[PDB]
Amino acid sequence: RAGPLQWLAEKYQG
Ligand SMILES: *CCCCC*
Repeated sequence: RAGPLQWLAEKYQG
């Protein structure tokens, strides 16, 4: 995970 943020953004929008 070269940027632990994208997955959180997806998670929030879900
Ligand atoms: C990075 C994913 C953002 C989707 C709303």
